[PDB]
Amino acid sequence: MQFLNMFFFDIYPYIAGAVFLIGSWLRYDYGQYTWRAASSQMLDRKGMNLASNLFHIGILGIFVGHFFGMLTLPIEVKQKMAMFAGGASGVLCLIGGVLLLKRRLFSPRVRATTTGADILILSLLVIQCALGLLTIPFSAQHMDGSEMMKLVGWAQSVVTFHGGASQHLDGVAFIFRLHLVLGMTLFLLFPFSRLIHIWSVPVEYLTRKYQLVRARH
Amino acid sequence: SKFLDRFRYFKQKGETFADGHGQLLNTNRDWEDGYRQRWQHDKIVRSTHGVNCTGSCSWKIYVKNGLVTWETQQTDYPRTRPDLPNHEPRGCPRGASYSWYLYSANRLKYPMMRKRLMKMWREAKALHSDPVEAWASIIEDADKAKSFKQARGRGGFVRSSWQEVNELIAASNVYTIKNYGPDRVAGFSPIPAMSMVSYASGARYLSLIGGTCLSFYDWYCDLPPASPQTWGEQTDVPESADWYNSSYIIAWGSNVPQTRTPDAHFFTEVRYKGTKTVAVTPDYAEIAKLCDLWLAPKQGTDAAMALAMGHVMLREFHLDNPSQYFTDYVRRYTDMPMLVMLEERDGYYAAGRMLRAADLVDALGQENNPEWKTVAFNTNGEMVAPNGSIGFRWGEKGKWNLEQRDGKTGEETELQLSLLGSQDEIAEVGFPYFGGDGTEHFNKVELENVLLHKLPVKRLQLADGSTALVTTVYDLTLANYGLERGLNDVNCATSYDDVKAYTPAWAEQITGVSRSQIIRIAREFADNADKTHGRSMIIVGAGLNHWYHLDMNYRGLINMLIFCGCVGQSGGGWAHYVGQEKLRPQTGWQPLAFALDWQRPARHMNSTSYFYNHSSQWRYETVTAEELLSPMADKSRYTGHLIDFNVRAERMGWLPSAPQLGTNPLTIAGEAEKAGMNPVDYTVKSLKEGSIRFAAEQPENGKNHPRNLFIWRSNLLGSSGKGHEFMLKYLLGTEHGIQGKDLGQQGGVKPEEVDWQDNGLEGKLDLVVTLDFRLSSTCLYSDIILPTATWYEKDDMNTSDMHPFIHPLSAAVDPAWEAKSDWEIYKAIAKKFSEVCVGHLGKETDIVTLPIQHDSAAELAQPLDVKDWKKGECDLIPGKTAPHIMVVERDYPATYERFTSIGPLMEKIGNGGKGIAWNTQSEMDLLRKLNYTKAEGPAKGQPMLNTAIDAAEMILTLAPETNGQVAVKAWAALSEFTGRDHTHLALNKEDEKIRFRDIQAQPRKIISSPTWSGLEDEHVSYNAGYTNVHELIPWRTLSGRQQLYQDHQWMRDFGESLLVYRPPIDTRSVKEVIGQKSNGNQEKALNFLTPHQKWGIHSTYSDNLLMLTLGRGGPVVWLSEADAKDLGIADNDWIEVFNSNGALTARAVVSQRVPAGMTMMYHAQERIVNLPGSEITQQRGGIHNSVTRITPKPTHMIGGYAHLAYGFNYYGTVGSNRDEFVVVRKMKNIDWLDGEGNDQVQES
Amino acid sequence: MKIRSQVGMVLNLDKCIGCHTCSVTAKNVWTSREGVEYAWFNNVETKPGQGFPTDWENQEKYKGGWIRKINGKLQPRMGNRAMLLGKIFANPHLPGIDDYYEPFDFDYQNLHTAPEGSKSQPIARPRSLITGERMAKIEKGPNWEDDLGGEFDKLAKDKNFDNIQKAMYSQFENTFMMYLPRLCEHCLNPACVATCPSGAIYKREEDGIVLIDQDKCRGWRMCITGCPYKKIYFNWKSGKSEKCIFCYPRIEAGQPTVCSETCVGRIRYLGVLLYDADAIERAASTENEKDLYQRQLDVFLDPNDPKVIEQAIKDGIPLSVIEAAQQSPVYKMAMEWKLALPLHPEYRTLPMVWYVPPLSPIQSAADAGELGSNGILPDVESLRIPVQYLANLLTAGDTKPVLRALKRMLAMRHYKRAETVDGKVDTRALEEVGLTEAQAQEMYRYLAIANYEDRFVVPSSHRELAREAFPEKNGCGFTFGDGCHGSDTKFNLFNSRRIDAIDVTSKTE
Ligand SMILES: Nc1nc2c(c(=O)[nH]1)N[C@@H](/C(S)=C(/S)[C@H](O)COP(=O)(O)OP(=O)(O)OC[C@H]1O[C@@H](n3cnc4c(=O)[nH]c(N)nc43)[C@H](O)[C@@H]1O)C=N2
Ligand SMILES: Oc1c(Cl)c(Cl)c(Cl)c(Cl)c1Cl
Ligand code: SF4
Ligand code: SF4
Ligand SMILES: [Mo+6]
Repeated sequence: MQFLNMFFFDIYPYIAGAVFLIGSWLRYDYGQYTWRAASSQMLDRKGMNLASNLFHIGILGIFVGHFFGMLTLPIEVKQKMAMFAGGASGVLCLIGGVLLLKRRLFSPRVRATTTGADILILSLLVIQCALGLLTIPFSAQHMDGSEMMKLVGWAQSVVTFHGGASQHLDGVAFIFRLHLVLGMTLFLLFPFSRLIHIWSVPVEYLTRKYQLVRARH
Repeated sequence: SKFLDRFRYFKQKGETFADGHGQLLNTNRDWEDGYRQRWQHDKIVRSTHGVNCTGSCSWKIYVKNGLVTWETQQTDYPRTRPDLPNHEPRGCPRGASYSWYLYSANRLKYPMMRKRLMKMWREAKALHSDPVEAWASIIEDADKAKSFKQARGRGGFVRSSWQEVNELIAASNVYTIKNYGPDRVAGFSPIPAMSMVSYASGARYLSLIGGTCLSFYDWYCDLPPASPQTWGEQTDVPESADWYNSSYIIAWGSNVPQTRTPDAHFFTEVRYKGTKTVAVTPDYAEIAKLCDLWLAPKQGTDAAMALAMGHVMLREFHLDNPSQYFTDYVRRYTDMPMLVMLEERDGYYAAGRMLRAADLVDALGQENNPEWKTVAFNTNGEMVAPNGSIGFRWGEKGKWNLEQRDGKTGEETELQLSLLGSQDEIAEVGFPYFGGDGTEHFNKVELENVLLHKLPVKRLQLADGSTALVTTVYDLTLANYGLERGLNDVNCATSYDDVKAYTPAWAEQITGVSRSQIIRIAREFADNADKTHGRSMIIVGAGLNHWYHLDMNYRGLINMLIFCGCVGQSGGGWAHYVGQEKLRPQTGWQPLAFALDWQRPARHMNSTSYFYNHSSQWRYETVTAEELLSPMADKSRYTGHLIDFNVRAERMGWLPSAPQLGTNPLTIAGEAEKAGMNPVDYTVKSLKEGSIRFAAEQPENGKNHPRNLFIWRSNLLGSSGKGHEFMLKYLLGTEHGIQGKDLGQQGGVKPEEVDWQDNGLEGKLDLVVTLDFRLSSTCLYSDIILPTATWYEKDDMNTSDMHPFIHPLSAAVDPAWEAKSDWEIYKAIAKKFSEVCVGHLGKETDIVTLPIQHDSAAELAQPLDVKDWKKGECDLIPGKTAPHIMVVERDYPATYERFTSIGPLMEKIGNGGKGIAWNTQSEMDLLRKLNYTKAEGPAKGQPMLNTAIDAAEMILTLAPETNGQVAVKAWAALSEFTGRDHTHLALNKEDEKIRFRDIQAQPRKIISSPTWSGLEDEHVSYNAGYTNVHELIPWRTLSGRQQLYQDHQWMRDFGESLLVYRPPIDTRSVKEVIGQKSNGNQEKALNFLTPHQKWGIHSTYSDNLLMLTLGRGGPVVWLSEADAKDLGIADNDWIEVFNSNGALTARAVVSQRVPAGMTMMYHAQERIVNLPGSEITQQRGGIHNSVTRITPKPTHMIGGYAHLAYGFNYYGTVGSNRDEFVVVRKMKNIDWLDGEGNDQVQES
Repeated sequence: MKIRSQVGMVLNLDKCIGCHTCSVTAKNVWTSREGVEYAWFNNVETKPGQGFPTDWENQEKYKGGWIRKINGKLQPRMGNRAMLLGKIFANPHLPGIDDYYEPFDFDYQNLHTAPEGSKSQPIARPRSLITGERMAKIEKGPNWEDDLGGEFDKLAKDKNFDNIQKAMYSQFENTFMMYLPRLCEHCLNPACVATCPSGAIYKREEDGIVLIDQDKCRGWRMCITGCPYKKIYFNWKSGKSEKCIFCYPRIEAGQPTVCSETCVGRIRYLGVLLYDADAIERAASTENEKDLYQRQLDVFLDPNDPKVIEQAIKDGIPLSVIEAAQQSPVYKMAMEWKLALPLHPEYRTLPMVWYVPPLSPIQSAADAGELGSNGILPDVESLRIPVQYLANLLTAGDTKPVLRALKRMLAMRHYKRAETVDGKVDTRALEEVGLTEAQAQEMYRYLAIANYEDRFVVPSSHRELAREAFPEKNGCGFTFGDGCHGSDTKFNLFNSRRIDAIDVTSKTE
């Protein structure tokens, strides 16, 4: 158990992290043609508007939350925000995700043209989001943010390369352990799935001149 | 590194532009190589398409990664004069999709054989070491024979090998020839011009062994019998570049943009030069989009409009204000001044045969063929036999020309046109009128069945002492059109508004076209022609030519052109375009295709009579000869079934036969020997006695039907075969969908020349072998399928009527899988045959019947009437009152050595065609050098024919169109007949010799040849009839001129001595079945038209995914919105079309451009793709020819009479089909009959 | 003032025979792959009709092109930059596969492999290329309305019938149809470029061809909505968008596009147009949409004007391009004779593929008619295709430029008929339309004779300029996979070097 603990929370996060990064770089340099969002909308427009927006607006709320939450307002106030704001986002996300999954599996045109990786990655995010929401009642048992303090302590030790990060997790509820592992696993699988589209969020567009012309080159 | 490049973000920004609306970037663009590398390819090869489109377009075949990937048109044709558009790029959408076939899911890769037939073949071979005897054991067992014939079209094909199928084929051919006769083996392949050598391959094998070569031009109804009637020419027309020289064009029943695609620009571009164009089609067709005026007569009634136009033309340009150009033109180039004899009737007269020199006392000083020379009056009232009539062609020389000269004194003369004003009296002549007859679907105009007209006549004192009244073709013609000439003819028009025998007011009723349009266009057209000296043209197609009365639609258009002097002038004339009939290097190709270099003659057969007979479509005939006779004919002298008229035509040597005699013709010689007489005499005596009979008399007795059939470059059972269900039942022996009862079951009248039996013989064909590159409908119903090379995998040559270039098909890569070129397939068959026949057939003697041939002296057969030797009306004289009876020796073991070498007859006898011959020794000498020679065996020392290229070089070296040396000898031979020099037409190119390798580098223009009547020149475009008019060469007709008057007994009695309006016929195919098998939805009778489709060339490309995707995904039928709405049909609904002949299933295309009353199922969508089961037959739905049936016309059976004499594809019955009506209804149950459980039901 | 050049195209609809050869060759070469089997870069539509995709001309429905806001500024109809990003998770206007057609194939192998003893004749049924499943029925295709295929009430929903009393055209005698072949317009103010969030679409400087970079495209699929001609097709398999590339691999060396060289009707002309890129926004944002046509003509520069010639040179236009521009058939048809007009100028994209309107047979009338100003040939007022329909298609509803084009074509015909039939000079029709005899004869040379060298005047794109053609000539095409193509920085993780480059530097300067 202690062995599995240091593995998953002291070693594994660096395996996943190194793979995430060098895999992203290598696929970017050697796989431009494979770097796309892989829209399936044209093949079946039904329910995509509701589902994709629920899913994306939800998962993006959580991403902002998770990011500034674990990597930067007393702690218990943040926990309160995480459960209510984060929880609501998680509900939107999960509904969107389940709808997208039902579609990917049962809409003939989408199912016939999917890759295995698309089913796998989506199925894992639906589990991860379900897991995420399931931790809410556990955090509720500790409204003083003591659980959140453990989780953030671990997150911060990991990203600053301070060893012993797993100690911070002493006594946190099991469910948080699962959520942390599946989440890291998602990073490990990231460069080998459609998730690479995330790197490409088109921020530059907001300030770009409309017409583009490329010179002889 | 692309990732690191992202940091040069800032560095790659160049200047902005348009006030900040734009930004120039200096960024990497290497990714662009991705599309560059797709375009790149290994090489391009020149090739073309061996399909029946008339396109004849040269393409660039791109090979990439060692595979054929796509094609784009070649654009390097020799350019036309500066004042004419060039031909490039040609092409069409069907052609652009051909590359799809090479590796597609429907490509035939290996020889295939029906499983049941393979299991029996192998079991038979285990018991009979000799394959002929193994075949005997299967075919002579009724149960065995039937087990494989009923499997036809029912699955079970298994992979075989070339060795296995070649042995079976050879064994079956030997068995058949040995036991029934060479003529029980046959081959069907069409249009050799699209791939000369490929056609020649099977034809050559068949011809060597004595099998029958089936015709195609007449069978497909592309042959316009009106052409041989008027000109004594199968078909000769101006090239498309010549349209550009016209200043007034009517596209009549010709959908130029769709069916003459690569040539359409000449039509769209000539408009910019000020040329006016008019479209005449019942629907709003693609051709209408390109014209200045759209006229829409009721389909099938065009002849009426043409008659009214002619009326106006004669009225205004010949009578009221005589056109100098027109008058002189009809005086010199038509039979108008010729004299017609009047026959006494009860109270009036009928037009009889034309007066011959032989009729007068001194025979007009005419000693040679006086009964074959026509007579006119000169402007000085004297009688004369002018130069050029058919009697001057044979037995003498130097007078067969159109010089206006006296055939006796050789002095210049001038022909008088009308007797009006110098007649001894006015006689009343009756003219037939059929405009009051017709079905309920067409408007009629009642007058009288016989219309009396006052004609100026002149009594003459004949040679036999009797006296007779005569008039000119001209006068008879003006009367027939209803032109009042001052004699106060009550049946002549007093104005264009007078409803009479044939006015603009009259035609408006019949056709629905406004009389003022008829008048205005007739006028514009004649005025344009008068001003330009003949530059008015009519482009005409199957929209008019596929009606039962195609001859009336054509003679009507043709008379318009004649009266305006347009035939024979560049920019003017009759421009008939249908299938690709013009194989330009004709006399170079004929010996190769029919083995005339080795044996003469071959066994040509006219296919319409052949299938009417053998697929037993006559057992269901509903049309009677009686109902087609002139009301002025003796009905009693024309009794019998339409098939009886064919049998009589055959025994009189008018039309060919197949099988020929009721006895194996390889056995006749043996019997003649024992009886002490030479074969010819023994045959004639046996025929007079009845010990030997023409096989046509007993087609079902078990020995008189074809048994082996070769099909290649054809989809006979899915495209061209009219009466599809009859072919399946009678030729194949399979389930069929015929809905009606035969003559017997309806207790009708049996024929008088042919045996009758109530249970007709079925499954006649013992072996059906089909060569193709895709599994077609015909392959699906065959016994053996042989994979053939596509057009991009073999060498061959192609020519067309549309342009003057000869160019090649080439192999871009060797044939894929186990495919082989047609040439190699037949060579291998000939080779196996040669060994398999040893011990069964040796050096044999064959008795072959040959009909009397047009363009041979024998054409001068029966000059004044029709005598049937079998009726004792005359003696049986082969070559005159019956067919020639020829002896042909065949060396069966030497078939392969012969097939693969150019025979000795080219040297011994020579070469020729179209009535002229020449020496061809120097060519044979050249050929020994180009093809090398046989080192030993039967053909030692002769040039070789091993490869398709050797065969092509033979075609090029022998023909006058491709070898200037031959062209000069050919024109010299012709000069002997005419007495005028024509060699000047080719002297300037005498050194020209077209080579196969040179045309692979650049298509080459051919050389002016006597085989044709237009010129290949740098200053004048090719225009049919140009040589007759300008070189004074006669048209090959009785009179030597364009023949407006058809005086053959049968033409007179069937009411066609002069053109007349004839309403569409009643096939009576609908009233006996409509409502008999209701599915609960409304049914309605509609006219079934089958114009040619936009998404295929016939059925070729019909299964092509590109064409299916641009079309509607499979078989569809077009209906007007009103008919569809009446029937509850929405666009794309499944529908069923059916009648007595059978049924077809398809989806509807609903459209406003289709007029109510007609439906169009564009010509051929065939039977292999997207067709559900039929609710009428409970079988797979049929095709468009499942609702048609062959009905011949007697006038197309006339032989032994100058221009009306036989020629392979020159004359014969035609496969007309437009008069057909069908019942249409929405389908209810859509069952696919495939066990897939995926069927539908259409509500309501 | 910044001069740029582009090879423009003019299609003479008067000569189009609606054969689709152009569409089949284009498909064989560029879009026969799975993912774009349903995509027809060049496609031909019969009008009246709604086209491919269905009703693509309906911008209220599809949101293509530009709008001119009240403040005078241009904005994509799809939305401004933030509105567009806000639609990225699911483009609400995106056309679905069914707006094109469900691509299908047939089970031909069943004809070959059907078992012995089948109860009925075997047949090949349709199967979807998207799902691989049996299709009970084919219900649509890319050219489903070909030749008035469908009920008039259905075809007449054609957006071009706007503001026209269309009932009379449902009468058999008033029937009309024409063909509209189309490809990408390679616009001066492309809406696709402006609507792509990743900046993957660009206009090439040297020749104006507009491309979607296959490395950089991220599959946001907003460009498809942005293009008002609906000429960008999503490749459903690769997840990236693709479009007509104006055959740049051929144009680059001076050859015509495949769909141009293969045009059977000889209706396509390719010629250089010089344009002032600095004037693009100003012309595209003119207030009245009926002025966009003339405002675009105003951005085209006179290639024989020494002022333009010196500026072109200064701005880098190759000499052979200037020279081709001087003999450009496109410039003669669009600028001098005024025969060619833009396709839907109101989308404000400044399209570079123009069209000469078609003539048509005369309309139905009480009698055979009278000789008009053109004698036995038609007068423009008698043509059966309603001129307002053509104007909705080409001139933002203004019939004046459409009538001038047709009238001029008819005048040429009248003048030539006088000459070739009557053997007389008659410039009356020409005078009426403002053409001189020399102009009419030149129009005739290009439109009627139309020699190959006159239909296509395509100069080289000069791939040697600003690049290194020598090492590329020596090593292009050996696709072993060096991993170094596509970036300017030489560093690469696989420690490799470009095969078509020289890495040993000269040390002798
Ligand atoms: N794309 C393509 N091209 C091909 C072929 C093909 O299969 N596909 N086949 C070849 C061959 S072998 C032939 S025989 C011709 O193409 C037939 O075309 P054509 O335009 O002469 O006949 P069609 O029978 O199609 O009729 C033409 C039009 O005439 C109208 N029409 C039909 N019936 C009539 C009538 O009774 N009277 C008048 N005045 N017009 C009528 C109709 O618009 C039709 O399309 C030729 N090239
Ligand atoms: O999802 C989260 C949200 Cl929303 C907040 Cl606010 C904080 Cl603080 C943390 Cl840690 C997570 Cl994970
Ligand atoms: S199919 Fe015929 S018309 Fe079409 S491209 Fe080929 S040869 Fe030309
Ligand atoms: S090939 Fe030319 S004529 Fe035929 S549809 Fe295409 S553009 Fe029109
Ligand atoms: Mo034909």
